[PDB]
Amino acid sequence: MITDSLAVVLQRRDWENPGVTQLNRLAAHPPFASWRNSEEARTDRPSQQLRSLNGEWRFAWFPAPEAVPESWLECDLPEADTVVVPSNWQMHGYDAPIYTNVTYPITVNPPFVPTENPTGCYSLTFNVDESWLQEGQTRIIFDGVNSAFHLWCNGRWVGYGQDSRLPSEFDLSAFLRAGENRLAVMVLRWSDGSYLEDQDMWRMSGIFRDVSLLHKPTTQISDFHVATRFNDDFSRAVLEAEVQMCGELRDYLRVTVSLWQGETQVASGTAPFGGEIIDERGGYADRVTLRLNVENPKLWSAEIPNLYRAVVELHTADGTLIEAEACDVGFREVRIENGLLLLNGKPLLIRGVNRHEHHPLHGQVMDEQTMVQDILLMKQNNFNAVRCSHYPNHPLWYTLCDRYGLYVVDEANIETHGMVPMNRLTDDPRWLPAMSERVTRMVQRDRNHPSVIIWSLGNESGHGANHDALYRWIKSVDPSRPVQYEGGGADTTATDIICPMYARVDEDQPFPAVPKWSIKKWLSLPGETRPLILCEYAHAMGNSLGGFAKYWQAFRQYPRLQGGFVWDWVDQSLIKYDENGNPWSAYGGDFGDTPNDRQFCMNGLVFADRTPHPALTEAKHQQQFFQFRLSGQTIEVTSEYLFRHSDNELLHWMVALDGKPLASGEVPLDVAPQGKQLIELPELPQPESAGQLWLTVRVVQPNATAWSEAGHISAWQQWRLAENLSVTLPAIPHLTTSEMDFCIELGNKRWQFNRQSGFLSQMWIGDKKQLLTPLRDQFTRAPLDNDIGVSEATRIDPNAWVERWKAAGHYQAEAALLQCTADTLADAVLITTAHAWQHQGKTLFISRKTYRIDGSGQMAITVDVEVASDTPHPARIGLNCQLAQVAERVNWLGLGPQENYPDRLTAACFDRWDLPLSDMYTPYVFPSENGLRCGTRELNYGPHQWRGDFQFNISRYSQQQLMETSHRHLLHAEEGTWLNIDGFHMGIGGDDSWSPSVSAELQLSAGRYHYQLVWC
Amino acid sequence: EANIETHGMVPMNRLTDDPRWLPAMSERVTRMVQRDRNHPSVIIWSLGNESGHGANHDALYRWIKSVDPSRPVQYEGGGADTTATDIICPMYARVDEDQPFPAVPKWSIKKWLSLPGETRPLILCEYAHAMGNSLGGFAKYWQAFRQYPRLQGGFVWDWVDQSLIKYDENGNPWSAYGGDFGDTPNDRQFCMNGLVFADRTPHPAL
Amino acid sequence: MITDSLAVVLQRRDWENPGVTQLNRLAAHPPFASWRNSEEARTDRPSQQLRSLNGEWRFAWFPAPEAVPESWLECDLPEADTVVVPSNWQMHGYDAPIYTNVTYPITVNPPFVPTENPTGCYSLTFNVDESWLQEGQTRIIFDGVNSAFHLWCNGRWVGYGQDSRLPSEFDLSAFLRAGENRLAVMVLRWSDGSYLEDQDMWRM
Ligand SMILES: OC(O)[C@H]1NC[C@H](O)[C@@H]1O
Ligand SMILES: OC(O)[C@H]1NC[C@H](O)[C@@H]1O
Ligand SMILES: [Mg+2]
Ligand SMILES: [Mg+2]
Ligand SMILES: [Mg+2]
Ligand SMILES: [Mg+2]
Ligand code: NA
Ligand code: NA
Ligand code: NA
Ligand code: NA
Repeated sequence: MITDSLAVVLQRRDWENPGVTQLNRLAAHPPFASWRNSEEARTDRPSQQLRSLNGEWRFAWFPAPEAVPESWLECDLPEADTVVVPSNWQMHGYDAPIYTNVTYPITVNPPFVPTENPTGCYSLTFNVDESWLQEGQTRIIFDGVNSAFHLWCNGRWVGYGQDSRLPSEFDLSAFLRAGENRLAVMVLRWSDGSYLEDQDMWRMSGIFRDVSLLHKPTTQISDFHVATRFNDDFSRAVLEAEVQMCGELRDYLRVTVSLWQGETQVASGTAPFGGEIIDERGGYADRVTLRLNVENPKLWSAEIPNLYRAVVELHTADGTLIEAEACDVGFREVRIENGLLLLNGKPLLIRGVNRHEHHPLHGQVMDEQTMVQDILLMKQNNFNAVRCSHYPNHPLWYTLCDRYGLYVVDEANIETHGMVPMNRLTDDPRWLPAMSERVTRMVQRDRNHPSVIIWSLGNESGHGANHDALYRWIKSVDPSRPVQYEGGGADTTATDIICPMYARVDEDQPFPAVPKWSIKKWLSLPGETRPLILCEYAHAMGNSLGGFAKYWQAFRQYPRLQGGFVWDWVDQSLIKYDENGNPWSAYGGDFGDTPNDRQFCMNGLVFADRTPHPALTEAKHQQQFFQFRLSGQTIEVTSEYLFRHSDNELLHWMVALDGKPLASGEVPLDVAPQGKQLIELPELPQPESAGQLWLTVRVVQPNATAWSEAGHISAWQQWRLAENLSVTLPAIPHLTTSEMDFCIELGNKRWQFNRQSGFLSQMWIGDKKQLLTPLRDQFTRAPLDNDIGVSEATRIDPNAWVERWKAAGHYQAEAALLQCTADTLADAVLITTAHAWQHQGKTLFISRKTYRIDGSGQMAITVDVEVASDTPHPARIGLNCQLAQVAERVNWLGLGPQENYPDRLTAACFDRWDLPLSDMYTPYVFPSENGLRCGTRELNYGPHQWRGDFQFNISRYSQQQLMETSHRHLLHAEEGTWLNIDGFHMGIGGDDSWSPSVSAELQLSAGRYHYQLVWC
Repeated sequence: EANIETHGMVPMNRLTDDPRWLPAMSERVTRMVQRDRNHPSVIIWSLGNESGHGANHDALYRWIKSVDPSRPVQYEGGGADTTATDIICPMYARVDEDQPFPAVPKWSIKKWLSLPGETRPLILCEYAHAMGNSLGGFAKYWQAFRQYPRLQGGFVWDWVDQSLIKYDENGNPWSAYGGDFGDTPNDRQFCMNGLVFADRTPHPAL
Repeated sequence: MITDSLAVVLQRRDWENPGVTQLNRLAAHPPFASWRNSEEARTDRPSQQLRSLNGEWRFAWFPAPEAVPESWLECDLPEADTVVVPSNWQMHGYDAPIYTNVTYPITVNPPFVPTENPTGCYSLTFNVDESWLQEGQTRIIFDGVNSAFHLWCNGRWVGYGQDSRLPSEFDLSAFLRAGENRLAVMVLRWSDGSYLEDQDMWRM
């Protein structure tokens, strides 16, 4: 009882030693439930031998493990609270969460951690029946503890564990007692395992996954491997099951393995224990391999996730069942052949996304309802694969990916991004034991899951010799799955797939040791033969995903470009509450954590409550499984489905004339995997009116599926048809000139131009003013996250667009009135102006305008702008003003319902759209320029109408307030409505968010620009 | 050669195919390479001896090839031609006669070179077992080594007898083997396989 | 001084655990002598910074590590003999050497070894100058110990090692003192490292 004490157990300091990653922990294995009935195992009913210890626990926080009193090992602390488990303790306010990207949250001095190490003392009092203690084995299973822990059971020390993302199991058979038992668990926030856990995410701690008790017989199944081999046409498979047993070998022991396709038993095999001769000493007495033949098996894929049920029975020769286990089996073959990743003989096209386990309320505690909501949203947006960035997930995630159909990259919990250099640990043999436990225990847990098709060695840890060793371990133990790893340049000997992060389509990025070549160039470098799948691309931080269509054009054209995984799925924001209890989304330094990396945790396609960002519909369009070509009257549909026929798809088509519908119809799709269907439209309506005819098609699923509602739209496309230019041609407004203003009147309408500023300063409809701010040129935007270009908060890039714009005085440029005149035409008043924008005597821009007010009360505005070639190209070229009116609806003829930019508008459609005014603002958590719609020919708001060919955004927030506000909950609506009408608007970039990423064709570099707008 | 031999296990790779023994095994390989990599006389690394073929062998082979590409790695276990070795290095493969065991056949050295796919050199890690009055047929190996270019020799078993000195009742020393110290069970005179006696006096086979 | 005791150090039983092959052992490296003169290094003369501790040591044999009394950590046992180091203790008649080819000399039950585990308690009293302690680092280097051992320096526990054929080195800078120092080394015949050491040879 001296050796069970805290002074003894703590003094060796196992959390500051990479050579001790566990003590008395059991071997890793696939998920067990220990069914004592074969029918409960087959139907996956809940075993009575697996007890969840989740629920109310006692919890006490301590600033260091030395501060834990010795009485906690025997009795509950009076100062302890009662908390729910699983949970992170930072979500209950005991200390703060820390957001840091690359820089470690502790002092870099491995293997040591600080003396101030926050310690969470968990305890649970609970009952075990005597029947669990009279026979068999009782183990406790912690599915995830962050980041290291010692365990006591009834005041006796049991063991120690360190990987936060894999289960730790301990035998409690010698420690339990009939009646009352008490577990005490001491969780440390930091350890030497923390040096391998430097992912770009919130750093939390605690018992954040499930805790369970499992009872097994003394003679028990200890492991089982399922594999499926095929012939060349996939018409016959062999399910090879390898079972291992612990306990005492008797000759009456048998293992039966049955395969079930639903209720039909499809194959079965029985055998005594005894593997085949392995070497000179013989073979495994405690193992048996059962080979089950399967004729014409239904194949598993993400398109059709066909699953079987394998039941493994350990029984006696007289048919007495000892123990049953089971798993869902998916028949599929993953293989790289001739430079191509093949699934069931067909080359994949990976429509993937990276997904952290994140909940804005529960932190890193994952529940089945959140996982199911994520999977449906992903599949509804045409994703077919997920990368577990950057750790083994909750075990239910793989079961859900098996059932719904998503390919999965399973990734070991190793990231050492903060080291200098990045491979300082991974090239060191003294850390090879630690790293090997994080790879080998992941493969042992997850190797039976069909949805897992690729292993990953971790993320952003350079390239060391330990990576090459662990790659060869996985290839030896599990040849059925390729291994990939990005570190050290993404094409090392530790990966089977070239898997770069943020390699661009056409532009090379020649860094010194780790160049990011263009994806197209990288395939043809001499010697290179591997497929290329980006492990991260299209960094979706805020208003992003510009240039996303360029990737998908390249993926379809190049056979060895097999897709990639978008960064990333969900924003990593946390909910805080204001003084009146209103929740608001928080990021980086919002919890007092310093240093931190601010809004860089929020890179998602969806908000933290799983509401979609506008970029997600661009991804759904570019990733869609039907492609269309129009010839004249004939549509050519091509399926990108590799395995399924289009048996739940109906093609709707419509023709409209400037929003006005003219004809439409439906045709059922009937296209094979990778085939084509020709669809002949009827003789189209030839309208007499002027305007552009548009053809829109949409593929609709009439029947619901497991992941989609009835009527789900899965793909669409729009084309221009014939165009009829208008050759139809359409009292006298009075010009009253004073010294300060030009005032024009026409009936109840009046326009006033200020002669000192040169801008339209006011309009009247009757006695009602319409403008609160004048109508003035605008050359700037409230900067996006891609404009700001910061991944680490300590590093500012002078080549970023916001630094160049600020240093060039774009945000402070003052206009000088060069000319302002007025004249009376035969039927109109013409106002001519010219302004020059200057910063310290440098003329940035010149703007020449003419305002032409006719007799019908229309104001035709013509704008010609000159941009200095040595200033950085402006973010926009347009006009802005604050209208006095606040209206409920915005109606307009242009591209798409959602926010779209010139770099990201392929998913939007030309049509007449009508939305509430709050729908015209995208509430990004870090505020910025948002809500733009491009390609617009007409805009209606209140009594006003604008016509031309422009991009607009309209909101209650000025660009100045957007730039000056760090959080969206601090925004307040201004007095009127801010309108930004842009002749031209820069792209938004998004190849990455820490360097300039707008392509040169999306920049405003033409030097001279022209646009025209008609108000009324 | 790393200090790894698990000959007594059943099967021989029960530990070396187990990931829970991969840390132990890795320390025995990596600390040998770190100590000895500057020595010019060391031209080949070995992963140990008579431990079957496990996944840990393939991992530690790839570690050595990454850290020190200047030396080939060999390993005999699991049939002497696995993916854990750069050299076909069998023990007691005969010149012309095959020995077809089940999982680990000892082909004839000449036949082993021409099996389909095989391209590696062949150097016997043990051959010509010199137990007592032995080394019959030694000239047959050396005729084969000179004739076949990919037969690049081998290592005789072995140099010195492993006998220990005991003393009689009058203090006369005598050479002892196996169960001469009360150790039981033991394997008798099988420790004495040398070309020389334990006092380094040569046997006639030398 | 409770945690330096035999009852504390032994009770975790590091020799029956393949996940603990060392504790507080330094990184492996090529052979060092730390010459403070470039000409002595080039001509391979013997460095004054490398001291051989070979010679006469005190030795006591025990049938198991539990049988070691607690007073051995602080003072020499009166029953101890004086033996030369390096040496195998079976060549001094303390127990017998074992010749076995393939069959392990212990019960095959990894990672466990028998409770009857023959233990060799070595100790050495020796002097260090103050100049070694005033600055720099002092390490002890065991070039080979069969098959596993715990180490104490002046009654404080220093570490643990397991590979019998490679050097184990430990930093002794916090443990040494000017004048008289005493190392105590407890060598175990069998451990979980013995499962990887089944060569056809005498087991000593
Ligand atoms: O590998 C990923 O975790 C990192 N790459 C960029 C992304 O923002 C994240 O920090
Ligand atoms: O590998 C060697 O150690 C073994 N092969 C045969 C020889 O007698 C010895 O037992
Ligand atoms: Mg540790
Ligand atoms: Mg990182
Ligand atoms: Mg050990
Ligand atoms: Mg042997
Ligand atoms: Na492709
Ligand atoms: Na990030
Ligand atoms: Na030759
Ligand atoms: Na022998």
